[PDB]
Order: sequence, then C-alpha cells, then structure tokens
Amino acid sequence: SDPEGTGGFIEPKWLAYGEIINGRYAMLGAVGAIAPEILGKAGWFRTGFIYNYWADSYTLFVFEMALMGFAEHRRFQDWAKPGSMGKQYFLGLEKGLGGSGEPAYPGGPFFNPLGFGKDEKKLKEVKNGRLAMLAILGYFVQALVTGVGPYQN
Amino acid sequence: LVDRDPIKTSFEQWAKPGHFSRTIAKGPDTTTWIWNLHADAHDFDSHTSDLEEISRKVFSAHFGQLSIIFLWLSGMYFHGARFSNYEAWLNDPTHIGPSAQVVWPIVGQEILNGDVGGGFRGIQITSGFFQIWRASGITSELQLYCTAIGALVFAGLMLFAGWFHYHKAAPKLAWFQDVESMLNHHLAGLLGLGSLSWARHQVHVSLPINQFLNAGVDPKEIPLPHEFILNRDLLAQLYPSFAEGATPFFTLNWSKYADFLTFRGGLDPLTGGLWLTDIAHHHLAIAILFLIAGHMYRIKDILEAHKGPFTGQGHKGLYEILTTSWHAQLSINLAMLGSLTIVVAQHMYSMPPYPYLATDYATQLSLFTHHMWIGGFLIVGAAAHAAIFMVRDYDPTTRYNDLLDRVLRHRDAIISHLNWVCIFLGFHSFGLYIHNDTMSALGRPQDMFSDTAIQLQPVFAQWIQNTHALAPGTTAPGATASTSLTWGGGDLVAVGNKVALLPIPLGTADFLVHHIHAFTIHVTVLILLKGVLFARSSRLIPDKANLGFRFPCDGPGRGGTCQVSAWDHVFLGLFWMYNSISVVIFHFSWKMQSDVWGTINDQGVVTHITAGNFAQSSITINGWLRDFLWAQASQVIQSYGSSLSAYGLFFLGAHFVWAFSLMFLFSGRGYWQELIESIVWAHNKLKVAPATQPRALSIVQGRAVGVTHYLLGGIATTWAFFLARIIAVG
Amino acid sequence: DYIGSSTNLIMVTTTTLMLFAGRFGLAPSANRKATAGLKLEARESGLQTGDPAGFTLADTLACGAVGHIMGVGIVLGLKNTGVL
Ligand code: CLA
Ligand code: CLA
Ligand code: CLA
Ligand code: CLA
Ligand SMILES: CC(=CC=C/C(C)=C/C=C/C=C(C)\C=C\C=C(C)\C=C\C1=C(C)CCCC1(C)C)/C=C/C1=C(C)CCCC1(C)C
Ligand SMILES: CCCCCCCCCCCCO[C@H]1O[C@H](CO)[C@@H](O[C@H]2O[C@H](CO)[C@@H](O)[C@H](O)[C@H]2O)[C@H](O)[C@H]1O
Ligand SMILES: CC1=C(C/C=C(\C)CCC[C@H](C)CCC[C@@H](C)CCCC(C)C)C(=O)c2ccccc2C1=O
Repeated sequence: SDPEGTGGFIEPKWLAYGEIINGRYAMLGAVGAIAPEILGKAGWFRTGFIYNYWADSYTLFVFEMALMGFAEHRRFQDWAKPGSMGKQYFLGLEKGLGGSGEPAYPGGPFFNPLGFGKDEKKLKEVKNGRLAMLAILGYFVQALVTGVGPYQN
Repeated sequence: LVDRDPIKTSFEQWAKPGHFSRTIAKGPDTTTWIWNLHADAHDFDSHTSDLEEISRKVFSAHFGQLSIIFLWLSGMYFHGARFSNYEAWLNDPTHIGPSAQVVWPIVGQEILNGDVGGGFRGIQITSGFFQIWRASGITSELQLYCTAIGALVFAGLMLFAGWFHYHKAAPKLAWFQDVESMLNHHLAGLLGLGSLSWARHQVHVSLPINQFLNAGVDPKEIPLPHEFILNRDLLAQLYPSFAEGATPFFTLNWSKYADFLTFRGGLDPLTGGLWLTDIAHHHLAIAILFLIAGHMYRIKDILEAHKGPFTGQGHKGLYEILTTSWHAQLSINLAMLGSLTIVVAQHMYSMPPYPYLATDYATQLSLFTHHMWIGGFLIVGAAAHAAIFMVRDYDPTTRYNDLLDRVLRHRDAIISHLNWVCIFLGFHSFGLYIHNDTMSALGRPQDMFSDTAIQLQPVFAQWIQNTHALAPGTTAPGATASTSLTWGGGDLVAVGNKVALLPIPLGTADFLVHHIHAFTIHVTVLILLKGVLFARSSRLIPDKANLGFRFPCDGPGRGGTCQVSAWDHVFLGLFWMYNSISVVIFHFSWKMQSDVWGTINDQGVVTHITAGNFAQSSITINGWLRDFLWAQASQVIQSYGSSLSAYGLFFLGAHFVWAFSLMFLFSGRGYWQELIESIVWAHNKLKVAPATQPRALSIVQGRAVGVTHYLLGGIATTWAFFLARIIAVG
Repeated sequence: DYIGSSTNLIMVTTTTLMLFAGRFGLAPSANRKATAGLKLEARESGLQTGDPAGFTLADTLACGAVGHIMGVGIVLGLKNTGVL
C-alpha cells in the first residue's frame, strides 16, 4: 500500500522533539570539544589566520548524507518487526552467540547486575538543556560587535 | 449523486452525464451546457447550500494565483536575464532602448526584431523591469537566473499549499469564522515585515550599489556577491557605523551629520528617478506603522458604538454577516484595491520611484494606462459582486433594520439625485466643447471658450498647486524642490538626455477635460449604483429575486422589461468605464507630450514632442483628431516593414475585433436559431448533424460575447496606437 | 560604556518614563472620554497629586540636573559653594 504520514496536533514535536535531540549532539563543538580545535568553521577575515584550513576537504559529501540517510528510514521499517533479521547461516548448529537484543542503553539488556558502590552521593531535560547548547553557537558564529566590542567590559 | 459513497468509494467520478442543477444535463443532449460549465464554474448556489467548503475552496483556488504570478515573473526575470540587454543597457542607459523578447526567424518573423541597444536584434519593452532591476546591489545575468528559480521555488511549494488545502481534509468554520485577529498579523508584520524587510536590503546593498554607479564603471568593477556583510567599512561612504550613539535615543551629538535618509524630494541630476537616500526612510517610516497598528485587537465594539439621529442605528451591527459573506467582503476590496491602484497611476508620472523613468517616456505610460485600467476594471467588479451580495449570499433575512434597510428606504432617491447631476454635467461637461466647433466653424473667437477668449487672462497659478511647490517653508523642514517637480514654483534643470517633469500648467483645456471626467465618472456609477441598489425588488418587477442577479430580462411586458437585472447594469457599466479610462488615457499623453515630454539642448530651449499644440486646440474636440487621432497614429499607419510593425499589424485586427462586437451586441437570438436550423437541415441531408443539439447563444452569453470583445477590441487598438508613438520620436 | 554608559542608564529615561507612566493610564479604563473637568463628579482645587504625567515628564529635565555644567562650558570658578 501507499506509505503513511500521520499529522495529529503534535507528531510535529515528536519528530520535532527528535530533530533537536540529534542536533544536540550534532551541536558537536562543545559536546565533543576535541572535535574542533578549529573545525566548527567549514572553510576570517582577519579572524583567525594567525583557507580555513589545512583541511579535510572534498566531494563525496552529498553521497554520504544521502546514503546514510538511506538507513535512517530503515530502522523505521525493518523493526516494524516480524523478526528474522538474524538470518544466521543455512547449516551449523553452533550459533548460540547473540550479541545483545534490542539495545537502547548498556546493551542487550542493561547488564552485569551487581553494582553500586560509588558513582555516588524525564529526559526532556536531557533535551531542553542542549538547545541551550545548540542555539548558543548559533549566534556565536556571528558572535561579534567588532567596531567596538564588549560594552559590559 | 453517487456515484455512490458516501463513504465507500475512493473510486473517482470520471464518467456519467452531467452535474449542476438537478434535472441536470439530462441524458438528452445539448450545447448550452458547454458555456455553462466554464461560465459560473465558480459561483455558489450549487456545490452545497452550506458555506463551510466554499471558503475552504477560495483559500486554495486563490493560492494558484500567487503560484502563477510566480511561474510568471520567473519568465520575465529569466528573459530579463539571458535574453539579455539588461547588462548592456545599464553601463549604457540614456543610450539603449531595452529588450527581453526575441522571435526565432520562422516564416515572416524577424521584422519584429529590430536593433535595440547593447548590440542586438529584438522587440522592445514598456514594462519597467530593467528598472526595478536597477536595485541589484550586485548585478549579473546568471544572477537574475537565481532570483528566477527562487521564483519557481515559491511555486510548486506555494502551489502545494493548495494541495495542502481543499484536497487535504481541510480546516473549517471557526478558522475563518473566527475573524478576530486577521488584519492583526497582515498589516503588522509583512505589510510591516516587508517595507521593513525591504528597508534591510534597500540601503544595505542597493543605495551603495547605485550611489557609486551614478557616475560610470562597468559592473564587477563594483558590487560583489557577498562584500556587504560585517564589513560595515564601505557603508562608511554613505554615513557612520553609528560612531558613538547606541540604539537611537538622545544623548547623541551631531557636530556634522544625521544618518542616511537626510530627506530629499526632488530628482538626481544624472538619474532623475527620485532620490534613494530617502527611499529607505519612507519604507522604514511605514512598517513602524503596521508594526505598531497590526496590534489591535482581539470586534463589533467599535462599530457597535457611534450612532445618531438620522445616522446609522444599524451602523451598530453593520454585519454579523461580515464574517459570513465573501461576495460582500470581496466587492468591498475591489472598490479599494481597484481604486487604490489608479492612485498609483498619478504618484508615478508626477513622482517617479525608479531610476531612469520619464526620460524613458514609453516605459512609464504604458504603466500609467495599464495601471489605470485595473483601477477601473476592478471597480465595476467591486459593484458587480455587491449586486451578487444584494441579491443572495446569506441564508434568510437575519441582518435586519439597519444602515442598509436604511439606504434602500430611500433608493428611488439617492439615485434620483445623481441623475440630474449628470445632465447638469454633460451639458456643462461636453456640449461645452461643441460650442467651440459650432462657433469656431462659424468662426468668431471673440466668444469661444479658448484659454484666452472667455475671461481667464495669461495665468492659472493661484490655487493649490502654487501652495504645494512652495510648501517647504511651513511646519515643513524642506529639501530643495518640492515633493513632485510638476508643481508651480521653481526649478527646471531636470535631465541630460531628453527631459522629465516640469510645472505642467492649467486653466481651460485642463479645466474642462477635468470636468468631462466628472460627468464620465458620475454617469458611470449611476448605472452601477442604481443597478446594485435595485438588486432584488422594484416597481417594474417586485417578483424580481426569484432566480439570480443575471437573468436575461423578465419579459416583453411592462413595456420593456429587458435590461433590468444587474449583471446588465454591470454590463452597461463596463460599456461606460471603457470610456472612463479610455478618455483619461487620451488626456495624459496629449498633455504629457504637448507639454512636459520634449527636450533640452543649449540654453535648454525646450522643444516638446509638440510645441504646445494643446493651447487653443483640444478645446475643439476635432483638434482631438486634428491634433490627436489624425496627427499621432500617422506612426501606426506608417509602421509597416519595420520592427514594431506588430502594432500597425495588430491595429487592423482588434480594430476589427471591436467591429465584430456590435454583431454580438446588436442582434436577436431566436435569429441565429432560425438560421442555425437551415444549417441543421442541410446537415441532416448528408447525415452529419443532430447529436449534441446545436443551439444559439444564451441571451446573456450573447451579451457576454459583446462587451468582452468590444473591450479587447476597442482597447488593444490603442495599446497599438500607443506603442508606436513613444518608441520612435517621443 | 563611554558616555553611552551613562546612556545605558538612559534606557530608563525613556523606557521607565514610558512603562512606569504605563499602568495608571490604562488602569481604571473602561472609561473612554470623561474625567473631572466635565460631567458631574466633583472637587477642584484643581489640584495637586495624581501621577504618571507629573513626575516622569519632569524627569527628562531631571536627567540633565547633575550632569549639567560638567558637560557644558567645562569647569570654572573657585568652588561655587565657598565651603572647603
Ligand atoms: C495532481 C492533482 C490533483 C488532482 C488529481 C486533483 C483532483 C481533484 N480536485 Mg484538486 N487541486 C489540486 C491538485 C489536484 N486536484 C491542487 C494542486 C489544488 C490547489 C492549487 C487543487 C484545488 C482544488 C479545489 C478548490 C477543488 C479541487 C477539487 C478536485 C476534484 C475535482 C477536480 C477537477 O475536475 O478540476 C478541474 C480543474 C483542473 C484539472 C485544473 C486546476 C486549475 C489550476 C490548479 C491550474 C490551471 C490554471 C491554468 C493556468 C489555466 C488558465 C490558463 C489557460 C489559458 C491555460 C478532483 C478530485 C474540487 C472538489 O473537491 O470537488 C468539488 C474543488 O473545487 N481541487
Ligand atoms: C477579486 C475578484 C474576482 C474574483 C475572485 C471573482 C470571482 C467570481 N466572479 Mg467576478 N468579477 C470581478 C473580479 C472577481 N470575480 C470583476 C473585477 C468583475 C467586473 C468585470 C467581475 C464581474 C463578474 C460577473 C458579471 C460575474 C462574476 C462572477 C464571479 C463568480 C464566477 C467565476 C467564474 O466562473 O469564472 C468566469 C470566467 C470565465 C468563464 C473565463 C472567461 C474569461 C473571458 C471573458 C476572457 C477575458 C478576455 C481575455 C482578454 C481573453 C484571454 C486572451 C485571449 C484573447 C487568448 C466568481 C465567484 C459571476 C457570477 O455569476 O457569480 C456567482 C458573474 O458572471 N464576476
Ligand atoms: C454645456 C454647455 C452650454 C453652455 C453652458 C452654453 C453657453 C452659452 N452658449 Mg452655447 N451651445 C451649446 C452648449 C452650451 N452653451 C451647444 C451644445 C450648442 C450647439 C447645440 C451651442 C450653440 C451656441 C450658439 C450658436 C451660441 C451659443 C451661445 C452661448 C452663450 C450664450 C448663452 C445665453 O445667452 O443664454 C441665456 C442665459 C440664461 C437665460 C441664463 C439662465 C440659465 C442659467 C442661469 C441656468 C442656471 C441654473 C440655476 C443657476 C440653478 C441655481 C438654482 C437657483 C435657485 C439659485 C453661452 C455662453 C451664444 C454665444 O454667442 O456665446 C458666446 C451663441 O448663441 N451656444
Ligand atoms: C465580416 C465582415 C466585414 C468585413 C470583412 C469587415 C472588415 C472590417 N471592418 Mg467591418 N463591418 C461590417 C462587416 C465587415 N467588416 C458590418 C456589417 C458593419 C456594420 C455596418 C461593420 C462596421 C465596422 C466598423 C465601425 C469598423 C469596421 C472596421 C473593419 C476593419 C478592421 C481593420 C482590419 O481588419 O484590417 C485588416 C488586417 C488585419 C486583420 C491583420 C491581422 C493580423 C493580426 C490580428 C494577427 C493575425 C491573426 C491572429 C489569429 C490574431 C492573434 C490572436 C491569437 C491570440 C489567436 C475590417 C476591414 C473598423 C475599421 O477599421 O474602419 C471602419 C471599424 O471599426 N467595421
Ligand atoms: C482571419 C484569421 C484570423 C484573424 C484575426 C484577426 C483579424 C484579429 C484577431 C485578433 C486577436 C486578438 C487581438 C487576440 C488577442 C490578444 C491579446 C493577447 C491581447 C492582449 C491585451 C491585453 C494584455 C489586455 C488589453 C490590451 C491587449 C489587447 C494588448 C484566421 C483565419 C484562419 C483561417 C483562414 C482558417 C483556419 C484558421 C485560421 C488560420 C485562424
Ligand atoms: C516655453 C514657454 C516660455 C514660458 C516660460 C518661460 C519663463 C522662464 C524662462 C525659461 C524657462 C526655462 O528654464 C531654463 O532657463 C534657461 C534657458 O534660457 C536655462 O539656463 C541654463 O543655461 C545656462 C548654463 O549655465 C545658464 O544661463 C543657467 O545657469 C542655466 O540654468 C535652463 O536650462 C533653464 O533653467
Ligand atoms: C452572431 C450571434 C450569434 C451566433 C453566434 C454563434 C453561433 C457563435 C458560436 C460559434 C461556436 C463558438 C463555434 C464552435 C465550433 C467549434 C468549437 C467546433 C470545432 C472545433 C475546432 C477544432 C474548430 C448568437 O447566437 C447570438 C446570441 C445572442 C445575442 C447575439 C448573438 C449574435 O450576435
């Protein structure tokens, strides 16, 4: 049958909740700060420059975001379910070996039960604060007064 | 109807004779329903007896205009781009004479393609792109080629919002049937946030990229594609980076400035398109209002308020049904939209807003008559659709005893006056001219009505013109010249190719055209006014809302009982307006060339396209074909074998099509029936006719094929007559 | 900063001039026309005390109270007060 797309008060928000969640680690620059020593800038004006850069260049940029976008909509179809994903191998009874299950988090299950001593002393907050990390570099791209500078100071 | 539903087909209705009123297109065959179907295709007395949808259609079938105006423009930006002449014309204005269109040399074609400027074969333009396009804080042919697809983007998308309505399961009532906010939004931030937004991209970028164009260069020896960011350093030539100010307010010091704006009025010597140093300020000073203004509000309240004695008790309650009409809230609009277009038509020619207009003569009068036919073609409409209200829209009569029920109360009255108004005019408004003939052909000028014989004496001056070009000495601050250079007092020096605007003097031969307008504007409106007013009931027919606002004519009795109705008052009301506008046009160019347009040289001894022939000689209404129609038009009837030629070569057709309208206008109906059978007979003998009962024209369709023709005839005639006497000398 | 810092506080001289003169002028509304200088409701001198307009429209002058002379024809005389 024809593919689906249900609008209803607020899908736009579940996938819009999600869009920013992905962009909250695609925030990148300060989430993984080792990521850019100077990589936030794609490649100053002076700026910095005492290109933008040495580089990691190239082409084959569309093919990626398309081809691995050709996966985003698969963990979105495959696990509609009827399971058989582990096609195993025709012969060979020796394949008990599992790996996990369906994973979200420390894996197959949680695992290695046994825990607490020290580490010691929902979950839209695990969202809310990282747009308060996203939109922040947003103005920090253009983060300048330039002619003048910090009035504050 | 099935097919069959409700609920329980997706299977669409392709096949099974008919739809549209219920002993419908009947099984039994006919032709009339094939002009039916197209006509009244949009309507609402059928589709459903229930509002609901209709607004859910019109907010969609709307959409496909914007998208269209959007597929259009693109082929104009593209066109105004790679079919170039714009690049070539801009380094080289005063000189060129623009093109965008070109043939392909099939058959006779090519004559139509005649050297236009930056070195190429093509057909000219009287549609002032190449001049909005002055803007391009950038320049480049392939660039317009982005603004172009940027156009096709808005479209497909601003055309899939139309899928994303009606066809998608739609909104409903409340959504529009709560009106509460609508203008709040619209005027605030778009009316505002455009004009506003337009400010930001009207000094940022444009001002500078013609501040140092009004001199020389060749583009890209100027205005890069990015250059205009943070680099507030070239913005340095055209005022400070605020230096020491912080967000206006006052603890500011000017020992020598006052931001961009520094208000102008007049005309650039080198590009008299009015100054741009202003053009930001005015749009800024707009938006604010809109920005503040679109913040009313939520609605009755304000109208449910001020009443009086004779005034409007129903003022209070002036329509619940103004959230429940359309045909009403469209008719109102058209009067404004329409009447607010031809107010353009003036502020344009007496105050150009684009670089290179006036000098460009033909590329802003075309305008002033195109914009001019809309501030007219949209007004008779603005009546039609009120007649469409007055007849039907609401369910019952829930609307009662108010402003209207009032106006109607008198009705053989509001239109009782207005009538005499017209015959007072007409006698004082046309036979006035006829005097001259009858007495200048009798010939005794002592007693004509000349700008000189009947007592007026070498001055017009003392009225209000002369207190307009002189007003920068009131509460007025100032700024050299006026507001519109065409005003009485001071100044001259306007332009170094040809001319632009200067005083434009008056008296008589300006006095009385100005009056024919009155009588013309007035008897137009009489027929529409009385037409929409007497929409539904009368003492020739009271049983007279019983079908619709059309209906051919009630019937041979009562004496006549023919025209009546109001489709037809909006049929004989077009018939006039075609004059209303058609003679207003006739006015402007005979003025604007008889005086104004003309030309400088040494001692700037002015030499109008015509040494004021107007003088003593429009006053004669033959002079209007001595000096007009037979004088100019000599360029239309000489135009063969040329480049424009398509005008002279239209000017015969369409000067034919009009003289084909009368056939549709002037004739019976069972006539072309009585005829259509003689035909139908000869048909049957060979065995070649019956199926789909061939029929004559639907009494009022016949009128529909008058009028519409009489206009596309009688009009393009001049559209040709014109473009042929401003291209080439003038 | 700059003089614009003594102007950073001048955001107050308009915005607080505006918004502090705000509430009162819309407070006992549902009123429209009318007041005391017309139709029945009554007592005089004319007066005296009733806010927004009076105090803050006087404060535009007030902002020019102490920065006066210091910005003007720069410093003159030998202590205009006579005291140490
Ligand atoms: C690909 C799609 C598509 C399809 C299959 C349909 C199918 C349908 N639409 Mg529809 N519609 C569409 C896209 C589509 N629509 C879009 C994109 C819009 C908004 C732009 C609409 C807005 C719309 C409305 C308001 C209505 C429908 C209705 C309908 C139903 C009647 C259709 C009909 O016979 O009209 C025939 C008309 C056309 C095929 C042409 C459409 C006109 C526009 C969009 C383009 C033509 C303008 C063009 C420039 C012509 C003038 C210039 C000329 C000189 C060449 C039918 C189920 C009607 C309904 O629900 O039943 C009463 C209802 O009236 N549609
Ligand atoms: C904002 C407004 C606009 C809108 C949205 C409408 C909408 C409507 N009008 Mg309307 N109208 C308008 C402005 C508007 N009008 C104006 C300005 C006038 C004054 C002229 C009118 C005069 C008018 C009348 C008299 C009628 C309507 C009717 C209607 C309704 C029928 C529409 C229809 O079926 O298409 C009709 C369109 C056609 C059938 C296409 C034929 C167009 C021909 C004449 C071509 C025009 C000449 C052109 C140069 C030819 C193309 C080039 C060619 C040489 C190749 C509809 C609700 C009708 C109604 O009954 O109300 C329910 C009624 O007939 N209108
Ligand atoms: C719109 C046009 C109109 C007007 C205003 C005039 C005016 C004139 N024509 Mg004339 N004319 C016209 C159309 C007009 N004509 C036409 C169409 C033709 C050809 C058919 C002519 C052929 C023609 C000829 C051959 C002559 C004239 C002449 C004249 C002049 C003499 C008039 C006269 O003696 O009447 C007598 C005047 C009165 C009895 C005045 C009373 C009428 C007025 C006051 C009515 C006002 C209403 C009232 C004020 C309302 C207020 C209410 C009250 C309670 C206050 C006069 C200037 C003659 C001439 O030589 O002119 C130089 C010459 O005879 N005309
Ligand atoms: C069918 C009839 C017969 C014929 C052949 C004509 C012909 C004409 N009449 Mg006429 N007339 C007639 C009966 C006739 N009349 C009757 C019985 C009356 C009432 C008594 C009149 C009353 C009358 C009047 C008042 C007028 C005319 C005028 C005209 C002429 C217009 C000029 C012209 O067409 O140049 C011929 C050259 C061309 C047509 C070149 C055409 C090239 C262009 C249009 C492009 C090619 C065609 C293309 C398909 C168009 C593009 C459309 C596209 C969108 C599809 C034309 C010669 C008018 C005139 O000019 O002077 C009197 C005037 O208005 N007639
Ligand atoms: C004869 C003819 C034609 C004619 C024609 C004529 C003789 C005329 C016509 C005309 C047309 C027209 C005319 C149309 C149009 C148009 C247009 C496009 C317009 C536009 C405009 C506008 C925009 C608005 C207003 C103004 C104007 C008009 C400009 C033909 C014939 C034939 C034959 C043989 C057979 C076959 C077919 C044919 C081939 C066809
Ligand atoms: C057309 C019918 C005449 C009725 C109106 C005449 C009254 C005003 C006199 C002429 C009006 C035209 O105005 C025109 O005057 C002069 C023509 O001699 C020209 O004079 C111009 O040429 C010379 C070059 O430096 C100098 O004399 C002037 O400084 C300069 O303004 C101008 O281009 C224009 O200002
Ligand atoms: C001349 C005239 C007619 C006769 C006009 C007619 C019959 C015009 C209709 C002719 C049609 C348009 C011909 C259609 C035939 C073709 C479309 C079919 C072939 C398809 C093409 C490929 C050719 C009337 O019916 C009429 C009615 C009311 C008032 C005045 C008049 C009037 O003046």
